Amino acid sequence: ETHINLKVSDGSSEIFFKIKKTTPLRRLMEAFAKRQGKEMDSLRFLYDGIRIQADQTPEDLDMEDNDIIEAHREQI
Repeated sequence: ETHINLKVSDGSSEIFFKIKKTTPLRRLMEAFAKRQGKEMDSLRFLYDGIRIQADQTPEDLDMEDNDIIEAHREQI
């Protein structure tokens, strides 16, 4: 899609790296799951507090250029 940087934020899981693709939804999908996913104890995908994202839209990534989302915890 586009060459931009990605930044996954979470409780204690915070990783920042550059990627050759804006698509965050797909990015964080692994990225975040690459840092926190290790514990697979967090399955809360949101941006603020309404299961939202930054550029989770394939129509936004094509435009905007900034992959960043939050991965909260959700496993009782």
